[PDB]
Amino acid sequence: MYLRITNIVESSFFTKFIIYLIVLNGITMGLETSKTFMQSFGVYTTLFNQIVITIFTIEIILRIYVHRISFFKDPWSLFDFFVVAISLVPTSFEILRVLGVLRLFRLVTAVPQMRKIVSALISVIPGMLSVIALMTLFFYIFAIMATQLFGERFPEWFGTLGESFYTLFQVMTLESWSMGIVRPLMEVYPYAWVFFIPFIFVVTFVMINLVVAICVD
Amino acid sequence: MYLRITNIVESSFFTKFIIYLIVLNGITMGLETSKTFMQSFGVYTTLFNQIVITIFTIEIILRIYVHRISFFKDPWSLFDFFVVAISLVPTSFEILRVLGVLRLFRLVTAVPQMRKIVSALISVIPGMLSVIALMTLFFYIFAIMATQLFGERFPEWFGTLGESFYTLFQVMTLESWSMGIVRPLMEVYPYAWVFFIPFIFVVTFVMINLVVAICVDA
Amino acid sequence: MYLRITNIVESSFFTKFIIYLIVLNGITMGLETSKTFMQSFGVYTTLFNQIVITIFTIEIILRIYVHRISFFKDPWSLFDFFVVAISLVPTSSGFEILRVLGVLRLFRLVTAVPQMRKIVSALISVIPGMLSVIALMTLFFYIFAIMATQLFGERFPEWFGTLGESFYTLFQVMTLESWSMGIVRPLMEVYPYAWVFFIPFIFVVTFVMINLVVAICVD
Amino acid sequence: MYLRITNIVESSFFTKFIIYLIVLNGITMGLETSKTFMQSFGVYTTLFNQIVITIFTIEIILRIYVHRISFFKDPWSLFDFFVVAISLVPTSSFEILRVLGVLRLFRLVTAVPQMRKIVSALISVIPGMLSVIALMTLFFYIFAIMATQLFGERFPEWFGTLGESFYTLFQVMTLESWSMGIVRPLMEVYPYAWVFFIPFIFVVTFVMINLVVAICVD
Repeated sequence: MYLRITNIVESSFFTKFIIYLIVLNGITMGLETSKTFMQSFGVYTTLFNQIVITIFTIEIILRIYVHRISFFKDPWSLFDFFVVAISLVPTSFEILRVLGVLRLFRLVTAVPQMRKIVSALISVIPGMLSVIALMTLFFYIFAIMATQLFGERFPEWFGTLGESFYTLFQVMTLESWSMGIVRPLMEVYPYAWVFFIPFIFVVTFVMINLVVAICVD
Repeated sequence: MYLRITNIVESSFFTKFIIYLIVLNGITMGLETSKTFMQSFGVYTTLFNQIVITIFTIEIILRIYVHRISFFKDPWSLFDFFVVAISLVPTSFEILRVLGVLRLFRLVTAVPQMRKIVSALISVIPGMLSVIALMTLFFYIFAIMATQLFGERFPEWFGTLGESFYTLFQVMTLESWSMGIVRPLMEVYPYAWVFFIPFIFVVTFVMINLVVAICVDA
Repeated sequence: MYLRITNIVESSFFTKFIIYLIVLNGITMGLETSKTFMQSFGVYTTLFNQIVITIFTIEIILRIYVHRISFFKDPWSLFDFFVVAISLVPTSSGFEILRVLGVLRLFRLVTAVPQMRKIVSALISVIPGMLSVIALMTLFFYIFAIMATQLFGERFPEWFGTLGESFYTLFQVMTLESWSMGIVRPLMEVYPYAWVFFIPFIFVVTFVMINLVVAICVD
Repeated sequence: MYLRITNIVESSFFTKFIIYLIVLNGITMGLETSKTFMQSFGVYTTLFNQIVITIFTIEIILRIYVHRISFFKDPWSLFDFFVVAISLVPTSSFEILRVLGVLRLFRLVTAVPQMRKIVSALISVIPGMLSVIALMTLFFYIFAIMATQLFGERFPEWFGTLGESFYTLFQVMTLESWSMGIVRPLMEVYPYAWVFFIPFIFVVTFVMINLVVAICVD
């Protein structure tokens, strides 16, 4: 019976079908948003999710036996598997349902062309780790400082290695960094800009290089 | 009578005179802006609009007879047709009068060099369709996620897949995303930062490669 | 006697000396910022300023005769010339902003200096390959600045009361600065579909902005 | 004794050990961030800091005698030297050195190699920019000067001093709340103020671009 089921999972019919449910549950998950709607046909819908999830589980279960050890070294179906397993994680923390919406990323898994444009991006990740690790330590060394400078008067923003990491990141984005965060800060600590215009130059400079680093390909 | 209009239509003056009329009315419509202007000379103007509106029909009719099928596979001319039809609709939704202003774009269509710099731009879109579509899926899988997260206390921003799409887009543009959206939210949802800091990395990450792609895809 | 003064103007030191005065006027203009400075040394200071402008007119005049028809074919010296002439114009006859643009003669630093003359000149050469684009933008702006004004100028005169205000506001949206909270979401209170206007504009104007650089790393 | 400390300094483990200890106090200082932590094992900590502060003194003294002048031509070792002396300077009587004590966590880049590199790569890009930077600085200067004696009158918070102007300009340069926050206000009082800031913005933005392509060209 082994060679029987082998024909099912990868038929032209199957993949398009899994894809189909994906776009469907994709849609279906997009409708499960409307409140007007659910009072009319809400039940009609909710079933289909488990359906897709079960099929996607069947798909995910089938995809398992035929490949055996082969299924468990691929990002995509494991993705789907999580995406399915997440989506399989029973209907009641509640985000699995939500990450169940990632099962609409199974669209990325079940559909070609998507798989490619995705993998093309990642190939760039390796050349940046040198830079990223720098950033995280860089942010961290600063997450330590901001906290023990500005946590005095500004506990919302720099009270915590957490909040300082947050607020710093926001300044990195240059979002309300001045009017929203620094000009306030400078009211209490007249010399704060010596921390931030540099933080801004530095992190501004670095981020750029990472890109030139990218345009190495 | 066939071969008559073809030399007119394909004449240097034709190209140059159509272009002439455009620049005329482009000015004219920047004038239809002043209220100061219209209660005095509204008459003189509105007419010239119906005037220009008419000639360009001839041109399009002439260019139609002259190219026949050659015209309606011409983006530049196809555009022309549409951007013409809009302005002809009678004088009273009132937005059409306004869309009547789009007619200043045939200036891109009718003038050489313009057809070209634009075509250069559009031609890049094919290398992007893959990404946009991913984004759109990404945004959607996420506007879905955000909406089935934040619409209770924050119906203004995330009440609808729409405002979520919008807000996400707004967050995407990075305009007031933290002080304005994440920090309020965090007044109520302390770990909201785990949703938006990643969406921000990803939606940003993706946008990046896309540009080196352009500079690299050449 | 012509070649006498001619050899002088083009001396290594002359070049070295004009460059010098620029930096002087550069600084002296920088201390007239402090009221402390002036209430002590308003006398001491203001006097020193007429000195340089005349000299810079002199250089400009010398550079004129020594070069004749050639001087007013020199941007830098013309710059200088105006920058000097700008800097030359009297202290009260009209509007009072002229005293200041003399500070552009501190751009004469860019004019008198060789390595600076260059880096500045390096930037400019990029322009020929882009003119194609800016003009499209400029047009693009015009076509949109027009629409917004006769759309949102009824209710939003601060931002869109005038084709001017619209250009401004459109420009602001372009930078994505407070574009949503500050402008689009407001608009949307009265005109609910405005996002259909701006998301594309934001889509398009941003797009155009991108291609223009690849063109640069192409030139 | 000359040769005794030499194998230690350039040994794999010493390198790994200093490197190791770095990760320790780094964690330790990251815990010196938590107010929570300091009252239980702060002793364990504040002490361990002198522990770390003392051990690391050995290393630099070792590396110095071992390298003598070879030490003070190593940017990387010089930093090591500089960033240590700071951590040694006492607890009283402006209090920020204590805070600067946290910079000794950058030695993780120095003692470790591929970090020494990524740093040098970024730095290497900088020289092709001095021509630019200097212009900026001059440009800013010619412009920061102009602004202060204009708007320090009605808007002294932003432009009362050549300094606040520099700050505000860089803020305008970074484009944060530059419009709603600064120019539109200015225009309520100085109707034509808008003529100054769009140019600084084009230019200073312009300059910044070349600097990238200048970089992406280098």
